[PDB]
Amino acid sequence: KIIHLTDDSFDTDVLKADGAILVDFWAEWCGPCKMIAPILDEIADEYQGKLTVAKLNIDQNPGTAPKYGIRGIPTLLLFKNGEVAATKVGALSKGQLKEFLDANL
Amino acid sequence: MIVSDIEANALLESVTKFHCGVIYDYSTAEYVSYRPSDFGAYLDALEAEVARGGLIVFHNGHKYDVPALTKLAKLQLNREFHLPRENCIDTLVLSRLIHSNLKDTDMGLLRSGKLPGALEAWGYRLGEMKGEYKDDFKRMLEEQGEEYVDGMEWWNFNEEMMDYNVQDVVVTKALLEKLLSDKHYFPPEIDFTDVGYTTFWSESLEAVDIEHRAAWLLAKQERNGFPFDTKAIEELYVELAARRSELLRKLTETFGSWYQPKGGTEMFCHPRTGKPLPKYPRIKTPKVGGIFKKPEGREPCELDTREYVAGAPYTPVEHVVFNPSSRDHIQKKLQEAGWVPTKYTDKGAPVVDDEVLEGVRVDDPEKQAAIDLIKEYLMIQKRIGQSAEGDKAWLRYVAEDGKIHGSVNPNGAVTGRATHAFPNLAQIPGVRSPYGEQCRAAFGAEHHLDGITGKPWVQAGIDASGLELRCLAHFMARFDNGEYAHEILNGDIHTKNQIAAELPTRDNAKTFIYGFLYGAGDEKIGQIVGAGKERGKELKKKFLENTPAIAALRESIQQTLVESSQQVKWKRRWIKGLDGRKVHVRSPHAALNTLLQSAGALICKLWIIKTEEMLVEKGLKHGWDGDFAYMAWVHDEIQVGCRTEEIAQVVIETAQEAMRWVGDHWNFRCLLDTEGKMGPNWAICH
DNA sequence: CGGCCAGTGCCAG
DNA sequence: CGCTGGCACTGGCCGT
Ligand SMILES: Nc1ccn([C@H]2CC[C@@H](COP(=O)(O)OP(=O)(O)OP(=O)(O)O)O2)c(=O)n1
Ligand SMILES: [Mg+2]
Ligand SMILES: [Mg+2]
Ligand SMILES: [Mg+2]
Repeated sequence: KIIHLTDDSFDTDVLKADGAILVDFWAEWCGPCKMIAPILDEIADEYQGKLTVAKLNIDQNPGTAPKYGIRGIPTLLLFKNGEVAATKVGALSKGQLKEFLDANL
Repeated sequence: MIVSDIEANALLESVTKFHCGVIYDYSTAEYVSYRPSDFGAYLDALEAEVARGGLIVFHNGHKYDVPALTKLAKLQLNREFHLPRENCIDTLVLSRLIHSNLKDTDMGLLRSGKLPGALEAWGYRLGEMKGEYKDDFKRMLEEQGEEYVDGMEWWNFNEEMMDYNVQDVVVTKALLEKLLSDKHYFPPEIDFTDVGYTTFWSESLEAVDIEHRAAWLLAKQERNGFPFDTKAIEELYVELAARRSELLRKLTETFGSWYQPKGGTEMFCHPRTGKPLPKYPRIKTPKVGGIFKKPEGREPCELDTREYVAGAPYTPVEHVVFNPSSRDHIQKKLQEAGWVPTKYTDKGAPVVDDEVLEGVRVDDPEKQAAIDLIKEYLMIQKRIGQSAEGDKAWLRYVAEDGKIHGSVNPNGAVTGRATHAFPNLAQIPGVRSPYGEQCRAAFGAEHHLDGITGKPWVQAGIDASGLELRCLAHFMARFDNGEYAHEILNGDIHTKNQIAAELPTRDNAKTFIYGFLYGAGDEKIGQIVGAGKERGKELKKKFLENTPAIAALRESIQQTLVESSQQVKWKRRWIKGLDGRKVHVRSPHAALNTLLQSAGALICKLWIIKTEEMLVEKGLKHGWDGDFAYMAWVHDEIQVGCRTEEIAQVVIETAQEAMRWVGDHWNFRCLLDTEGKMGPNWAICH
């Protein structure tokens, strides 16, 4: 259910998505990133229908994050028609993420 | 004999006011202070000591006080004042001779904490007086509410300046007597604080006379400066900067940016077990933040636009762009390209010098090609840093007179060699290295227009031929009866070695021969000749056999200094120099180098002194308002500006005569020679 | 930020 | 065990 993005598919998979897309900017060496990973795997299942969860590894895809002034990871960007609708940085818990998604969806 | 010191309003280059001075006279045993209106009287007292055939002791007076007084006397009193060289003593010059194994702050120009080893106390004090005085001044002001400006402590005379002037002299007097108490340089039977100048120079060790003459000549050289082509270097800077920018563009295309953790304070701990994970990036758990903002009793709380949420940890990161100057960056990108670092440093970092770069091999042909762009980039930086952007860049040092007045510590190296700095004119890129011609041509007599006729001057470059090998020949003459000394002058020695050693360039043969002569290992020898350790061994034995007296010389030196040895037990830890001084030996394996480098340094030192003296007694005047001007002394070479070609021809011939004179002066067992070149600049004259 | 200061390398003789 | 030197850059660390 989770979309594995790349620098070259980011534009059409996210910016032209036409729908709600939660993008997770992460890295294999970040503690918090590993923490929230399993939470996203489930958030995708549940919210399937009104939201798409996508991940972008900033090491393998170094060109996208800079355009959003990424200052910390994991960075969670909720995209809405090619425009950031909301941003939250940190390993939020299951509930917290839900609170965030319900409040912006 | 008198001991003196002055306080003026600025460094030599722009001093315009004499603030005060102090004189301690040995015959009266009293101190006398001269304030600003006493300037004329102060000068009178100095000249009086000269009329008595006496001596004047300053600490760093050769480079500062003496020239400063001449300048100030002319400006303020419109008087001609010129203390004669033979009447002056410099405790800094003496300290550097006697305590040649110690460093010093060069009168406060170098931070004391950056220097290795210990520092002589009185000299340290004298060197810190300016900064120390500035502290007092600044404190007294902020103690009075007033603000401290730029460096106002030197704008006007005041009683605290007077007191420091007095302390400098008492300290200089103490330093002097401590140095004079050195039996090796000053015979115990003579009270050197109670003799005329002729007795002082003739009764003390030869080295004392040579050091004072060298310092007096070299201070003059500094004042002369080296005519510099500012325009050509600014243009070179543009060319180099353009190339740097283009290399950066290509390299940053090849090696893209990336993120690294930065600014993390908290330790990341396993959420399950809870154990600290020090290998994971530091994190940052925020305290402020939530989904919504504090309330709203059944009416949707306003969403918190906040980017964080208290409790949820994250890893702070910075975006970093590939920097070709960073060995770390280069290391990261190349290993990521499959490079397997072979050699590392004594700290766990992979070596990233030109040898390894040239040998790196990666599969991706683009990155494989970027390795050459990196080599170029680093070299370009070396040139830019030295010529324009570095703290000691030539462009930052050009004076208003269009010259660079590089500084010289006449006896800064333990062996008796001099050191150069601000900027170091003894490390200008060679004409055969990238951009060398442009760098070298920018330093030249042609860039100085005569003050009267406006015509450019000419340059005379003279360099001692195969200096240290002739020194070797000399010292091993007692073992081979002058065999090598005779063979050495059969055609050029370095060119001959080049051929036999089958080396590419004449310069490469020099780096080889001296690397070999001074203990390079089989491997190092290989590196120098661009081969392996096997080729290193071949050349080692091949040249040792040719002249087995080398081993004999090496053995005698060892038997003279060591009795056993890690850690060494010394019989005596110094070599007696050609002029009698003690030359501190740092290590048994560098002893031969100490012996030969010292001999060559003292020969060259007496050489530049004798050359100038011979020119003077021939009628030539030293200065831009005269016939010739020393512009630089780089170990065994002098570059001299000359008003005319004829004078250049005479300087070149005179330099040769003087060299032969030095050889005869010390009964050298190898004939000494020089090679001279006339031309407009340093690219042609060396 | 700008002095300090180790590490590393390279320039010359 | 090349040795004698100066100095530029990066990157860690700390205080106006
Ligand atoms: N890599 C080097 C080059 C030089 N030197 C020393 C010994 C000689 C002295 C002066 O250097 P050069 O003038 O370059 O050497 P030279 O033997 O005088 O050669 P030339 O005859 O060409 O001047 O510096 C050294 O120790 N290591
Ligand atoms: Mg003084
Ligand atoms: Mg030479
Ligand atoms: Mg030379």
